Amino acid sequence: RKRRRHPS
Amino acid sequence: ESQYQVGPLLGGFGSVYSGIRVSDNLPVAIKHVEKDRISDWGELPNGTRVPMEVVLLKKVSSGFSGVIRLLDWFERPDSFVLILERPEPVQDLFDFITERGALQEELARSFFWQVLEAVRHCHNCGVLHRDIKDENILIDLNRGELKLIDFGSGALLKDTVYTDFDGTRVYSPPEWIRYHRYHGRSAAVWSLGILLYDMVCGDIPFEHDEEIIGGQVFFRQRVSSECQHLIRWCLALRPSDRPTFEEIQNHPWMQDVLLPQETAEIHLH
Ligand SMILES: CN1CCC(CNC2=NC(=O)C(Cc3csc(-c4ccc(OC(F)(F)F)cc4)n3)=[SH]2)CC1
Repeated sequence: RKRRRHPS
Repeated sequence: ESQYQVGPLLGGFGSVYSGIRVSDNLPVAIKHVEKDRISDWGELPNGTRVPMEVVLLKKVSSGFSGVIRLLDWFERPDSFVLILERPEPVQDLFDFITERGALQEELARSFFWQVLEAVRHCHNCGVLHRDIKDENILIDLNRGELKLIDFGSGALLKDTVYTDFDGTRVYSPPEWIRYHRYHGRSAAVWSLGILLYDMVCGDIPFEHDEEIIGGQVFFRQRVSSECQHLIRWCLALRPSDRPTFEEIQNHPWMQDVLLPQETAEIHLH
């Protein structure tokens, strides 16, 4: 699990 | 145009530029939105047809708050340009959590309280943000004040069912995932629980649909029983089992919040 942004 | 000195691009961050208002050297953000990319439109008090984003920003931008303020806007042939407040110095909460890791509960309490107050302000103004997440929160690092941004997925607040959503799926509730519907307030409380977990654990709890609907919250970090309880309550699977904003703010974990300036002096300066 890499911390990532998530698009809307 | 002549009113603004346009600086560099800020931040897959849409098209937002650093700016300075010429009349008084005010730091601003200049956000460009293409007309062809806008799905939801509204009308202003005077029936000028504008993106919903503009309608919602005007509704929340009267007075001071934890919401970024729309100072002006312009229509161009193929786009709208939005002049927004820009705190300085600033970091968004997503990058803050990435760099610092899991937040001390004292800090998480202050931040979470401020987001709660900001979202109450939206609701009092008839606005549902629909994309509450760490990426849409700016921290004024000198003042210790949080600011909610990006009303591009928002809607007018209503008490009936919503059947459309273009927010962030990993912050969306199980009733959305399973049934393609939600009520505004209870959905917002779900997303606030995801955010609170993100703050105290250093990352969001769920990545996949099955986890969202599963109703199982595992704590990877040391978190107080009272904070764990608030998070699990916000993430109740049944919308009606979730707390009201009042119940959140009266929760034992939410007592003795630091003031923004105290927060800045202890945790940010
Ligand atoms: C995930 N989303 C994607 C779209 C992004 C752009 N869409 C937006 N909608 C808005 O209302 C905005 C308002 C606003 C005012 S001040 C500001 C800002 C200042 C410094 C930044 O850089 C940093 F942090 F490094 F200093 C980054 C952002 N943004 S930004 C916002 C984040």
